[PDB]
Amino acid sequence: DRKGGSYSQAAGSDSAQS
Amino acid sequence: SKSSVIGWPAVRERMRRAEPAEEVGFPVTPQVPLRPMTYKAAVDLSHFLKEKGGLEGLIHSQRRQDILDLWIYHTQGYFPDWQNYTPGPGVRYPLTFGWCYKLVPVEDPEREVLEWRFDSRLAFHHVARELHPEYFK
Amino acid sequence: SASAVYVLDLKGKVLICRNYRGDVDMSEVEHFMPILMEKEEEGMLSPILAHGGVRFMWIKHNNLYLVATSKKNACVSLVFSFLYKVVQVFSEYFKELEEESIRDNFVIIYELLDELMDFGYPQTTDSKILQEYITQEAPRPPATVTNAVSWRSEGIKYRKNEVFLDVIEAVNLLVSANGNVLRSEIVGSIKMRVFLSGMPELRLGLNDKVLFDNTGRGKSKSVELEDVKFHQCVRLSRFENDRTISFIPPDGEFELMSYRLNTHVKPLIWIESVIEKHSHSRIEYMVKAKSQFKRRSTANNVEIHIPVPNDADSPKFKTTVGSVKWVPENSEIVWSVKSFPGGKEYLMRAHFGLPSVEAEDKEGKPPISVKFEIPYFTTSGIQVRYLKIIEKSGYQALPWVRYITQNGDYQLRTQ
Amino acid sequence: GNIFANLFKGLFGKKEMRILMVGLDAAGKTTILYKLKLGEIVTTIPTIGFNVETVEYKNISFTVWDVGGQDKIRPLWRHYFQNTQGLIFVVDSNDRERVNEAREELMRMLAEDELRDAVLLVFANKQDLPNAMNAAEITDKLGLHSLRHRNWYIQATCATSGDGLYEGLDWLSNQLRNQK
Ligand SMILES: Nc1nc2c(ncn2[C@@H]2O[C@H](COP(=O)(O)OP(=O)(O)OP(=O)(O)O)[C@@H](O)[C@H]2O)c(=O)[nH]1
Ligand SMILES: [Mg+2]
Repeated sequence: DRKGGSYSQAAGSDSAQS
Repeated sequence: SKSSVIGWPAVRERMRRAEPAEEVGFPVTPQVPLRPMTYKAAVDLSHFLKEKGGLEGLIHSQRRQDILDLWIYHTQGYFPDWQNYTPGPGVRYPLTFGWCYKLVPVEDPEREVLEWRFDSRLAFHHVARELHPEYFK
Repeated sequence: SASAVYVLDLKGKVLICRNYRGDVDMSEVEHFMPILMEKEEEGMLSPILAHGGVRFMWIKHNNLYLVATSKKNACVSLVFSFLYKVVQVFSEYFKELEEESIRDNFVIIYELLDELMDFGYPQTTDSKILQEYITQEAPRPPATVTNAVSWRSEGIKYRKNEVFLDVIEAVNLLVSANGNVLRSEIVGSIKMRVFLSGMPELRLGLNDKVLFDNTGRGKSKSVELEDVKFHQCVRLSRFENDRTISFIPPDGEFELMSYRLNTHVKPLIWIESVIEKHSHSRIEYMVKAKSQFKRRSTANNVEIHIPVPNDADSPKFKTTVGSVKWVPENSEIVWSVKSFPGGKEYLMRAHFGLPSVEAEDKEGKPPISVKFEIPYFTTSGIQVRYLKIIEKSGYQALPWVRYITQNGDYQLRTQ
Repeated sequence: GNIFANLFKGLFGKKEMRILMVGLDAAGKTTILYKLKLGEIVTTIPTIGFNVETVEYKNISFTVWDVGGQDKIRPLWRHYFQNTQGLIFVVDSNDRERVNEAREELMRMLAEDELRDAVLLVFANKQDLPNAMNAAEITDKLGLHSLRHRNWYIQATCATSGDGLYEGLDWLSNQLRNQK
């Protein structure tokens, strides 16, 4: 856990835009 | 996908209930992955929708499309920006490559009645990219 | 074009001085303290002084005033930027900025001062890069300083590839005493702590309104960032061409981009406070805190400072939720709340005494400032879309980031 | 927490209480305070300042703060309004021309939002001349019944002899303490 919100994984790029 | 299968009937019922024509904030699931929908994921979703039905031939509406995008984002973590269609008038092609769904006239493009039509060639032919090369960069 | 970068103290003693041009006599510092005393006692004190034809432009540190003398028409902004870079370097090398390190770290301080700027022109300011040629515990300088990439040392290898992001929100609110909000600005700040192997070229992608309009997706929720200020690693040409955010992250925690846009939405916290101040008899504090934020989010450590009378004594607090403490050092009612669910409403009724004798001078009305910090809540609605981690060797990165929403200039004007 | 020590102290009496002594000059306030404390009529010059003393009676420390009625000391009554629980009004029925001024002073002092818990205590002083009125004519002239949320009680006390002081003290004790 961590104060201020749990860290979330990010994507690599806009997969929906090619 | 059991969750997707379960949400498909309720989502279809909600879309049908909404006619073809309160809480603030943007809560985010903790640790929930968020990323744009992928071509393979879009193709799988289109195939599942075609198999289960409810979207093919359904009248295209802003409320129904928004509800479907919100349900997809909730159940998978895909941003609701990949369900875009090319501007009219005429057949609207999906903006995201891989989506087999498109809007076709049923009769100003904003007043033309459109319905969702399955198209397997969209997952291989980038109609939206060819039509709008600037929109794809 | 500074002439001599010196380090002063709280008593007027020059802790450390390092002349860069020699055009100003070293005895001119003795007049800085009397000049500052004269300026502060007449309301004309300024960070940039003037001793005859010599100007003393400096900022105030925790315990020292970083004064830098000059004589010509030097760029004061350049001097301020050099002072800020020096302060950041001192903070990165020494965990504290006080007199205990100036008299103890003179061996490395002189080397850092000599290497940082020559003839009044700073040449190297990267603390991570500077930590490779000047140490307090010397080889040839690294090629990163000579190379174009002066913010990411080559050859860095880690067992894992973890990049932790921090989307920290800054809610600044300027509510007038009439009840309307004047200045309501949100300043985004993406602070990442990169730990990767090699020299990766991150390709950050968000849900920008301009990017969505250019792609043709200007219909979903997109952040309308009025001002976007990227770090030195971010290539300006790529962002200007097609809003492409491509830059090599450094090794450690740093500020990549700092968004800043206005907000026309209702405040997350609504503070309805009243003052039933009897003349020299007593006063009442009918303070009501309405949380307009989403009920799914919880604002950890809610601290709404309520400026009570400076001569208030014998205080009593009739509140609903949260500990209420009166701090006589700050002269305010610290409405401290640990957890405040969205949509909650805490009511407080203060009552304190007042001396019969009236005060000699006016005290002013400090504004009520809340200290809300709601994690996992993005008010601007900006969501990170992708982060293209590309490496020549080739590795599978594991990006991470969290959204923290806090209060910035969240002041409320009193009546 | 435990308050057994408080109960043990209350077994023999714990409450002390306080009291105020205000009014116009030459109202017999100092002589009355001296008789209450000592029991004799002492000769005192006009009170330029004030007199503060205490009275031990009925196990209650009756602290009395005498206040003069000087014109320059009329607006100085607000100094004793802080941390004050009681109030006693001393009228001067022997001064017809000063009765209106005393009533106006009492009304101005009764128009404060800080003194709300202080009950009214009207003391009829100078009860030795035939011109003095009864315990109702003065109250009717001052309109003591028109004091909303004010527990007033008129008591005639003779400065030369001392009759009625004990009844007034008993009434004040009954108004302060609400127990057996
Ligand atoms: N003859 C007679 N005179 C009295 C009696 N009681 C009060 N007085 C007069 O009232 C005056 C008031 O005396 P003090 O009580 O000592 O002073 P005070 O009432 O506090 O008045 P200030 O000191 O001016 O505020 C005295 O000088 C007496 O002359 C009384 O019972 N008989
Ligand atoms: Mg007297």
